[PDB]
Amino acid sequence: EYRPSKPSNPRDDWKLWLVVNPGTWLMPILMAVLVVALVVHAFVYSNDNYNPLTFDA
Amino acid sequence: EYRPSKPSNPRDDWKLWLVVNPGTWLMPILMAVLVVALVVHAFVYSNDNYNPLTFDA
Amino acid sequence: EYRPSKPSNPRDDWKLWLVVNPGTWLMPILMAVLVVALVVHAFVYSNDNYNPLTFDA
Amino acid sequence: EYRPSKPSNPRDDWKLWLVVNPGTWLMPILMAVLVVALVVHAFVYSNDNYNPLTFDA
Amino acid sequence: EYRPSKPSNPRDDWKLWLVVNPGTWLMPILMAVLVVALVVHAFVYSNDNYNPLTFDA
Amino acid sequence: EYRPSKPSNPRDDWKLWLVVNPGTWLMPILMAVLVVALVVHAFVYSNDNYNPLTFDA
Amino acid sequence: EYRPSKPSNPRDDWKLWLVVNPGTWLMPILMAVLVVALVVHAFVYSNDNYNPLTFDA
Amino acid sequence: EYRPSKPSNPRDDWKLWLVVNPGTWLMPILMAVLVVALVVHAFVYSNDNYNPLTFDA
Amino acid sequence: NSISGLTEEQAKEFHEQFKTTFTVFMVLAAAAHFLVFLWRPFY
Amino acid sequence: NSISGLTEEQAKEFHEQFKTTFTVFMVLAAAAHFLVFLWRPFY
Amino acid sequence: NSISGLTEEQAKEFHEQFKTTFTVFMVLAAAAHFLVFLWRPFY
Amino acid sequence: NSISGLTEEQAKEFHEQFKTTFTVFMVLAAAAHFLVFLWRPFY
Amino acid sequence: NSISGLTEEQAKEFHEQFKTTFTVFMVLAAAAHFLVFLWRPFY
Amino acid sequence: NSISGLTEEQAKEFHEQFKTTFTVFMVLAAAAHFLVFLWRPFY
Amino acid sequence: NSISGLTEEQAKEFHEQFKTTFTVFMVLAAAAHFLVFLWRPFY
Amino acid sequence: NSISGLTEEQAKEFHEQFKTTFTVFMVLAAAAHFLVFLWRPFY
Ligand code: BCL
Ligand code: BCL
Ligand code: BCL
Ligand code: BCL
Ligand code: BCL
Ligand code: BCL
Ligand code: BCL
Ligand code: BCL
Ligand code: BCL
Ligand SMILES: CC(C)=CCC/C(C)=C/CC/C(C)=C/CC/C(C)=C/C=C/C=C(\C)CC/C=C(\C)CC/C=C(\C)CCC=C(C)C
Repeated sequence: EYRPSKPSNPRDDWKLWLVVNPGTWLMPILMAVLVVALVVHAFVYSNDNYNPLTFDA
Repeated sequence: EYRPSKPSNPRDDWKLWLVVNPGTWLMPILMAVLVVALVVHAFVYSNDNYNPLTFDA
Repeated sequence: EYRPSKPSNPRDDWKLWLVVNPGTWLMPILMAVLVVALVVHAFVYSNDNYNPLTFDA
Repeated sequence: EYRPSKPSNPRDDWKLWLVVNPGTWLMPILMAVLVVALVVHAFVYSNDNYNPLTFDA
Repeated sequence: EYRPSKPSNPRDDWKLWLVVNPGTWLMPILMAVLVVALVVHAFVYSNDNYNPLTFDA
Repeated sequence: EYRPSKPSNPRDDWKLWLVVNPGTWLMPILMAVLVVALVVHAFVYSNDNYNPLTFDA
Repeated sequence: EYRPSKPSNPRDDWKLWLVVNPGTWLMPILMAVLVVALVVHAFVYSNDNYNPLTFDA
Repeated sequence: EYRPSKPSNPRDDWKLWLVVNPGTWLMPILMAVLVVALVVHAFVYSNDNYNPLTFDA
Repeated sequence: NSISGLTEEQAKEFHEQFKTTFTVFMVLAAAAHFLVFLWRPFY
Repeated sequence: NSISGLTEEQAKEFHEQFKTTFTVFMVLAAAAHFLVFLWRPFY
Repeated sequence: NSISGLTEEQAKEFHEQFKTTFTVFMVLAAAAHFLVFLWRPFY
Repeated sequence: NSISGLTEEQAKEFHEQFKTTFTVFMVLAAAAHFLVFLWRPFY
Repeated sequence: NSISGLTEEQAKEFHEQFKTTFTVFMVLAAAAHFLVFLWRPFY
Repeated sequence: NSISGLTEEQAKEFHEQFKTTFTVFMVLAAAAHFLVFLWRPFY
Repeated sequence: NSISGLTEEQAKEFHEQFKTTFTVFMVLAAAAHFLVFLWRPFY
Repeated sequence: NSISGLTEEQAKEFHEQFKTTFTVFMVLAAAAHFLVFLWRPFY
């Protein structure tokens, strides 16, 4: 019966917080972003040509 | 006794949210998709012919 | 004293939801299946003969 | 004081569910069994003689 | 003021369940034991002389 | 309708605690920062030129 | 204002349980000790010389 | 309106427990410290010169 | 008064959708397998 | 009395946004796969 | 008053289904193991 | 009666701050990327 | 008033079953160590 | 009726201390980076 | 009104058992270290 | 009405024991570091 309207983004992006409580999930969000950053660094740093560790002997 | 009707998908897909509370599970869903992308990147990146790290010192 | 009747499967399979709340475990279930698929892909992909990464350079 | 009777197994095996709520722990049990399968597969798969990946490019 | 009596083990071992509810922790206990068996097998299986994988292709 | 005002940072940075309860999340924040430091140390220490382990038998 | 007295250890060690509920944390404590033993075994077992696996061929 | 005063450390360090409940977080703090020591040991132990395992068969 | 809190009708409707979705997933997995066998046979 | 607690309107509205966002994510993923095949072909 | 909250009837009925399911899983695993021994013997 | 319990104004204000912080994070990340390409070009 | 919430009878009787099952697990593990030493001695 | 449940005074007090601690951690980290560059230069 | 909720008697009784068990674990660990040094000396 | 729920006296008493234990842990760690440098010097 009910027919939801088509949402317009990014204008209705704020509605995500109506669904997802920031008090519970904002920190998990930041931690996930950090985990991505760590994983990406791990794959790039593993390449010896893309890390600053250049001390010889 | 009770015999449930055959669901029609994707017309009945919105019913998932009647079972799964998005307030609880939307962020875990996103993080799971993120974990998949990170694993997939790990396997493809690990192959030297499919990552952009082309600098040779 | 009580003697439970022998269940008939798959006819009584829906009773699992009477024990296991899908609102709380459906997403864990699907995440577990995904983990399995990642793990399987990880063992098969690691065989160079069974992945599409064919660029030679 | 109180002296518990010696249990008779497997006839008293159903009493486990009086302690362990299946609604909470049945999915964790199944996931644990799955993890065991995945670890056993990982150790046996890793032996090239015991996996079906037989294609030689 | 209060000075507790010296416990006698294993006679008083049943008092642990007064402290730790089995309904919450029995499954965690079993899962930890399983993890331990898995790690032990990992380390012994890794030794080729102590696993049954003897087929040679 | 309601139009939120553009926040001024770092002046409004304290408002984060109105959303994120420090009693719940301060410890996991610190543990996250510790994990980052462990991961960075792992990558830098792995380079023999950047760890203090200089003894040779 | 209030100035706490210097505690005397190990006479006051029992007060830890007034802070830490053993109902909740005793099993995590024991699991942490188990993890430590596992990690220590993993580092010492990895040394063949400190390994009971002496079967060859 | 409110303008918090500059805290004085370590004089106000006890106030952390007014934010962080020790009953919930003391054990996680202890576990984290243990994890750090295990990781540090892992990186130092891995270097055979800083390793007490000296037996050679 | 079910352990999960679900009524019989809720459990039955959920099971019906779960079975349908599982069946599609299984068909697709079988397709995918046949297809990877065509691309690179195993065993 | 839904299992999740959501009303029908809530579930439908959330699903509508979910679907829209998923569609854009998929279009972008298809774009990225096309670009990565152009850069480094596979199979 | 049980620790888990289950009645005796619920625990018995759950155990009966669990046993049936475990038994089929065990039979299937035994078949898988003879099968894998036929394909690649071990020990 | 929102799912997350937030009011409309709370959600809007949080989103406004989240957007602002995300934008600065974005700008710093783009600057880090150029910068790392200056130091060691990729592709 | 017990920390776990269990009564003395419940604790005793859980402990009696736990000991029973632990003893059988231990006998089985000892048999397994004996068999594995016969198959491949260690030390 | 804040989301976290903190009053404005509590949030401000906690932030003041968090900032102070963070600043000291940062100065310590900067000193450590200077010392490690002295010991083993990078880049 | 303790943080953990335990009475003084409960905390003392638990600590007494914990100390006794810890002492036995430590004695066994010391014996194990002595035996492992006899079997394979370290340092 | 503290965030943690602890009173001022509880927080102070806990901090005093926390400090004391931390100090002993630190002195033991410093002794450990001195002994390990004697056994195998680093840097
Ligand atoms: C590996 C190849 C290159 C390199 C290339 C890149 C590139 C390219 C990028 C980084 C990025 C970063 N790298 Mg790197 N980097 C290298 C070597 C290092 C080393 C090292 C041991 O040598 C370290 C420690 C770092 C560390 C860092 C971080 C400072 C940063 C990722 C932040 C993050 O986790 O966001 C994810 C975590 C979170 C979002 C959680 C929240 C953390 C805080 C709250 C973020 C605050 C946001 C807000 C806008 C801040 C406002 C205040 C500001 C003062 C304005 N790099 C080498 C030299 N690095 C990224 C970056 O700069 O991002 C901005 C980035 O795009
Ligand atoms: C799963 C839990 C819920 C449910 C909740 C949702 C939600 C929530 C959503 C959907 C969405 C969809 N649902 Mg539904 N859905 C359910 C069960 C079903 C059933 C069913 C009979 O069981 C059906 C038919 C559908 C149908 C659909 C689709 C119409 C749609 C997803 C399209 C898609 O991603 O395709 C798959 C397309 C791909 C996988 C593309 C693959 C990318 C390629 C392969 C990349 C590789 C490139 C490389 C070159 C390939 C190599 C070449 C060779 C091929 C190897 N749903 C149950 C009831 N469903 C979404 C939707 O409506 O979006 C508009 C959505 O957001
Ligand atoms: C997802 C959950 C919510 C929601 C919540 C939020 C929140 C919360 C935020 C946004 C934000 C945004 N939202 Mg919204 N949003 C949703 C769904 C949508 C939909 C949609 C139809 O589904 C749309 C169109 C948008 C639109 C947008 C954007 C306007 C904006 C993010 C910009 C951005 O990051 O670009 C992506 C740009 C990049 C990824 C840059 C990548 C960096 C480069 C690529 C580094 C590589 C360098 C190297 C040289 C590259 C190699 C070269 C070759 C290309 C390979 N949202 C749903 C409803 N949205 C943010 C915003 O408004 O910010 C102002 C924000 O904070
Ligand atoms: C590695 C050496 C051999 C091999 C030897 C074996 C052996 C030996 C066994 C398996 C078993 C399994 N193998 Mg293997 N296997 C190989 C390669 C593979 C590959 C692959 C990528 O090549 C895959 C994907 C698999 C997959 C699997 C699963 C189908 C199964 C373990 C299930 C599980 O997780 O149970 C644990 C998880 C759970 C219990 C959770 C619940 C899962 C479901 C819900 C259980 C349903 C039970 C119910 C009674 C089913 C009723 C319906 C039936 C139609 C009757 N094998 C190679 C060829 N494989 C096992 C098996 O068949 O077990 C039955 C087994 O004993
Ligand atoms: C993120 C969640 C909250 C919030 C909560 C907090 C909290 C809580 C705090 C802050 C803090 C700060 N906030 Mg705020 N903050 C938010 C969003 C913002 C926004 C914004 C527009 O979004 C801004 C501008 C700021 C601004 C700031 C800064 C004034 C300050 C952090 C300084 C800092 O660490 O710099 C970053 C500086 C560095 C990373 C130095 C790095 C050192 C070098 C790089 C190490 C490598 C050395 C090696 C030689 C380098 C190689 C050479 C080449 C460069 C590669 N915040 C949101 C609203 N913010 C802190 C504060 O006030 O402290 C006083 C604080 O405690
Ligand atoms: C553990 C928690 C609960 C409990 C809950 C449950 C539940 C729940 C179930 C059982 C089940 C069973 N329980 Mg009970 N049970 C408990 C305590 C006990 C005690 C006891 C005295 O403590 C006993 C004797 C039993 C007895 C039993 C069995 C009758 C049955 C499991 C059969 C089985 O899997 O065998 C072991 C069989 C094998 C190990 C198969 C081995 C396959 C081989 C080894 C594969 C390798 C092949 C390869 C070639 C071998 C190589 C050669 C060399 C041998 C190496 N339970 C406690 C109280 N019990 C199940 C049942 O009733 O099923 C009908 C069931 O579902
Ligand atoms: C963090 C959360 C809380 C808080 C809660 C607590 C708690 C709880 C405690 C403290 C403790 C302390 N707090 Mg306080 N504290 C906070 C914020 C602060 C601030 C601030 C302005 O932010 C300050 C100045 C302090 C000050 C202090 C110190 C007096 C003390 C820790 C000493 C220490 O460990 O030194 C660091 C010393 C070392 C790390 C020694 C390292 C040894 C060497 C380096 C090992 C390597 C050897 C090898 C040879 C080295 C190589 C040579 C070269 C150097 C490389 N706190 C906030 C408010 N604080 C503790 C205390 O009072 O103890 C009595 C304590 O228990
Ligand atoms: C720990 C938490 C609780 C408590 C809860 C429980 C519970 C619950 C149980 C017990 C059980 C036991 N408890 Mg109690 N227990 C507590 C504290 C104590 C204390 C004490 C003073 O602290 C004591 C003395 C005991 C005593 C005992 C034992 C009688 C018994 C376990 C026997 C066992 O496993 O042996 C150890 C035997 C082995 C480890 C063998 C391992 C196998 C061999 C080593 C395999 C290797 C073979 C290879 C060839 C060896 C190489 C040769 C060289 C030697 C290297 N408990 C506290 C209060 N206790 C159990 C019981 O009564 O069981 C019937 C039981 O289920
Ligand atoms: C930590 C949280 C609580 C608390 C709760 C508890 C609890 C709970 C217990 C104790 C226990 C003890 N507590 Mg208290 N305790 C606290 C704070 C303190 C403080 C203090 C001033 O902070 C002190 C002095 C003590 C004192 C003590 C000891 C009397 C005792 C532990 C002895 C021990 O393990 O030695 C350490 C001995 C070892 C580490 C030996 C390790 C094995 C060896 C090293 C193996 C290597 C061999 C190899 C050859 C070595 C190589 C040679 C070279 C040396 C390298 N506690 C706080 C308040 N405490 C326990 C107790 O009373 O037991 C009777 C106990 O159960
Ligand atoms: C080599 C190798 C390791 C291969 C692995 C192969 C494997 C296993 C791959 C797995 C592939 C899978 C399996 C991927 C899953 C991808 C996925 C499944 C993506 C889903 C995306 C979803 C979105 C991006 C949607 C987000 C929707 C939002 C955020 C809606 C927010 C709603 C509102 C704001 C409405 C407000 C409502 C009110 C009532 C107020």
